[PDB]
Amino acid sequence: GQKINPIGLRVGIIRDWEAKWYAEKDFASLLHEDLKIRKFIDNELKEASVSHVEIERAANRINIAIHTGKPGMVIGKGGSEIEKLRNKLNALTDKKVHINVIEIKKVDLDARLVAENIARQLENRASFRRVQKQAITRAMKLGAKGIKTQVSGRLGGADIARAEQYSEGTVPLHTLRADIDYAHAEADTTYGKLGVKVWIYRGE
Amino acid sequence: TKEFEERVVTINRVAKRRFRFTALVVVGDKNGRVGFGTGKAQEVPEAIKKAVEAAKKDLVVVPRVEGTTPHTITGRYGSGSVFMKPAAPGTGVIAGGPVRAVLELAGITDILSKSLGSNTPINMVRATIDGLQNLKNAEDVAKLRGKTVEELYN
Amino acid sequence: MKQLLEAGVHFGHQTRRWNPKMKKYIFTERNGIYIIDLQKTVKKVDEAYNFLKQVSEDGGQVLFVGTKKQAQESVKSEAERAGQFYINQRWLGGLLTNYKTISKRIKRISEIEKMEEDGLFEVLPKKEVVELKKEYDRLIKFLGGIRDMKSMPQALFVVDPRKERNAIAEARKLNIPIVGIVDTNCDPDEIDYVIPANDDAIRAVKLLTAKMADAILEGQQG
Amino acid sequence: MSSMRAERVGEQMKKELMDIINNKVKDPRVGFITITDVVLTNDLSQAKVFLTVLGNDKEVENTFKALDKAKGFIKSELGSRMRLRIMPELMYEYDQSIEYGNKIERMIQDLHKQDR
RNA sequence: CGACUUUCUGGUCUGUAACUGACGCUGAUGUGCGAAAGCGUGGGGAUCAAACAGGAUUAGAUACCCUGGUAGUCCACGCCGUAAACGAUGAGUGCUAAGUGUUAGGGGGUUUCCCGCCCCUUAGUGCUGCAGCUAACGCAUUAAGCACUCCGCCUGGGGAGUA
RNA sequence: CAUGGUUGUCGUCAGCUCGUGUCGUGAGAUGUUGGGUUAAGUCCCGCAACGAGCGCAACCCUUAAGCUUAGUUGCCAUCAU
Repeated sequence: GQKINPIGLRVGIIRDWEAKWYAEKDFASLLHEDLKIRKFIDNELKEASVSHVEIERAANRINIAIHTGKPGMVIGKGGSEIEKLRNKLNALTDKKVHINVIEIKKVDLDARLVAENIARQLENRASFRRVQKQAITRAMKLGAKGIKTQVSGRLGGADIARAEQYSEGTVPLHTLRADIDYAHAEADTTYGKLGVKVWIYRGE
Repeated sequence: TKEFEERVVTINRVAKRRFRFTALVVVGDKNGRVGFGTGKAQEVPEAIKKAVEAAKKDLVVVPRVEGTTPHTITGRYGSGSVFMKPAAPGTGVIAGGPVRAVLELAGITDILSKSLGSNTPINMVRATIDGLQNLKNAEDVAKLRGKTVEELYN
Repeated sequence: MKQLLEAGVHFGHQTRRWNPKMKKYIFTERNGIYIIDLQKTVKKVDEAYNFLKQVSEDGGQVLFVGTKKQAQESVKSEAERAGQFYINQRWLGGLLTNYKTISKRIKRISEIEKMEEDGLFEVLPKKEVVELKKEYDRLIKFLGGIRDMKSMPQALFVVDPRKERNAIAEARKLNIPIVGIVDTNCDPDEIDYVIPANDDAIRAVKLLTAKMADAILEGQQG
Repeated sequence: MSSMRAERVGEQMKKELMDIINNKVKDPRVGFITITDVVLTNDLSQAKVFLTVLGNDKEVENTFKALDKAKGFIKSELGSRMRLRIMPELMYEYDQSIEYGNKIERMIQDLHKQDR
């Protein structure tokens, strides 16, 4: 297509892969097992808005690291909920796991977090325009070299598929030394689907 | 620096279509200073802010006599003629929309006014501002000429 | 102050057009070239001298502009000696006062000169330096008013108002005093302190700038 | 890109153009007895004039450097003469077909030489 | 209103200024002049050319193009009295920055000498431009600026320059 | 022809814009026009109009010369086989 998710080209040059394990011809089993944990992630997504997870496969152990929106209750008061998450994952993937929760970068300047935020804000019957203004305001307040959020679909309870963009600063896409964070989200209340792609440009 | 009162005179989405909002805003302290500005943007509050900032840069100093003009005047700006004359206390600001806006926002409490000719709000406001800025106060008029006050006055 | 002989060293003015509202200030037209009266020029030079000394006494800040040829280096030397900033190239609209996003320009030059100190040449490939150095010198040249000002004009110096109509217009809009060399065909109304000197008289220009620098020096010392 | 109308405009413009260039362009010291031929676009905004000169490769250049100045006068008078609405811009170019056609006659010698 | 000569004749400009001493400005009604076309009586008629004739072109061409050609174009005396008759700017007067051409003069300076040049000035005729004016375009000492005098004219478009 | 997401075509066509002074009563202009120059809105000059962003390029990879590390299953200067 005209525009392709840039993090597809970015990976393998400056940034690591979403999922990582040892190389062998039995990649089908590893990928079909990883898909189960990826689909299971939604349970923690719906309450902690975890951006993404890097999963590692040791000699016989599995290491993951979630980027939660807040670590306080994902780690629990004193570890009241991590053990049951580990047990559920062990049951589902038919293999144990080594959960290492790390809080996402303190500033809410990342991509998937704000993407889910604005998706839920739209689903809660709030003006996408005002939400975008707040998002870009706090984005430039926090300090970012470039940030744009696109939306598409039937906005504002309409029947017309229109698209909007609200960017700021220098945002080099064709440039490769950009170190960006492409995200996506889906939102609706009663009307179809409304996709949003948030782009973050932090440092070169 | 200090508090100023603002109010909108006309908001129009005007086309060339890259049609966006243009704002006519008068800004005055209601204690002897007033000014107007125009601003164009994509959202109404931003246009209002731009108009207010533009107005604050050019502030008139209307001479004051007991909340009315020292003398009669007639502002003119390109077919924008407006005639205003002072009035006794309690008369009320008799004026049209833009003229009333600028007059009250300048601190004027009671005058008699009437616009003549063009009723386009931008020209009307520029006319009123011109008329207000070319008022002459009695004390500096006395100083401007060789004379002094207490021999000739209002 | 000013020497009458140095006034007599200055002579002549360009004769292609003249402001007829200055026509009283001509001493005696001769040789087809308008010449100025040095008698009142000395008085105006003295009043500008003491005014600038007073302004610099309280910490006044005055710019020096060098847009015209054959005087740029003189103005630059004058600015560095006087302790003020310079305009070594064309004067842009609001080039001095950091309202027309020239603060972004000066910040950009600062960061691209600091990152090289932190390491930018032969640590990152040539493919980036070939453009970054080109941009850096581009902004050095085009940003002829590269300055260390705090968006505070206060006052200004204009060498030729014909080429600095922009500078004098912005000065009038900002209500800051104007004083400098004014030739035979410049408007004296728009300039608060007018010094009727010539433009082709390069040595007279250098002497005048040295005089204003001495004024600023006396102001800053006491 | 051509219509009969353009052809008539070209012919009637040629007739007047030859007249003016040789009877009213005094000031250029290099006047030359010229022949002409003119073509135009279908919309009559562009016109090409083709002509011949007598002299060397510095006299054709002097005459051209004189025609370049005179173009204003030519356009003024031409518009003052013809009913046409929009004055086409005029550029003057040598009719190379004269020398090319002459070179075209040259190889005729070769055909007659080998067969004789 | 452009060939030349002669006769008769109107206006304007410059310098001096002793001469009359406000004799001035505007101007309804009135009376004259008034491009071209057109009308009447005659004369002339080379070129050109409404109408008209033919040919060409075109889906059609009564038109543009070509071949001819009458009235007319020309002259004398009358009539007609209109024009995008325009600077689309009424006449008179005074004041208000400049720069630069050009026509007819006048004066001063320099130069031995003006045939040169420079300066000053009056009256036309151009261009560029301040203040100022205009809705803008633009005008700007030849104002569309600042003022006074007098005359003519306008009050939405069409109907209508009609009845 | 309710759409998200994804993809074609113009088309690697060379364009698309915005802030800011500050021109204009205003709609608007401007920057982005003009000159040289490039396949390119690429560079320079002038430009009260200026300044800035997306886009182009570069950034990536392969390859085209070479130097260093490393020689196995590969290679054979010197060797035997």
